[PDB]
Amino acid sequence: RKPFFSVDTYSINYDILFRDYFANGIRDTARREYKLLTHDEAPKSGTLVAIDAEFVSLQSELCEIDHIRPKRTALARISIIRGEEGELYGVPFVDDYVVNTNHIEDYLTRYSGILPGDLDPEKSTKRLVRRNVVYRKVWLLMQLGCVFVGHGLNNDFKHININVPR
Amino acid sequence: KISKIYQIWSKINCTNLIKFRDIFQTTKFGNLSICLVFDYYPNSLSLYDYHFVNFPK
Repeated sequence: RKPFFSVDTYSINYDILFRDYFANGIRDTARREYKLLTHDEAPKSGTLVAIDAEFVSLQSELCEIDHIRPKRTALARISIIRGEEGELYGVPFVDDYVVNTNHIEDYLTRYSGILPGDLDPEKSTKRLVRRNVVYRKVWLLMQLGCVFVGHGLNNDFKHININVPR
Repeated sequence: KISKIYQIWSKINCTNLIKFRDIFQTTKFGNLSICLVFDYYPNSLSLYDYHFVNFPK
């Protein structure tokens, strides 16, 4: 007979949004970069950011339609940019490639155009892992009222396994 | 056309024509392959096997 409680009732850390944390440390392809958040550009409710992930498939299947399991993907690349009008309008804060442990079947360069950039000494990126860092980032941006613009995001969120609301 | 072949040989009925059982294009050898099955008969030979290729003649 005890009730459930949420973390929206709680007080959550947010500073991982306002800094980087990556064990690649090469940080090359220093473009108009994944520029770090500060609390002047702290996230809000109702606000908008844009987002685009590139995927790779990692599964072998069978014929499955003829009158070893059916193929599914995993994430390869993520770029989340400030969609709000400002000095960092469209400037990324996430351009992170995947610290992927096991073997990856498809590079999907026709769908993703990876180098493959998922090398640890040959990063040329903030080769960063989801395990509690950027999944927490996207999860908190979901949590705070930062809507996610972009293209075809539905099955993208599915393959992420995030369930972004309406 | 796969169903059409299923018609053309599932109705093919004889004795020396060994009966078409079924076909399937798998991906199990690594590649794709349209594997068909028939009935195993023990000790399959030709007449040239039965005399000339294999002992005896």
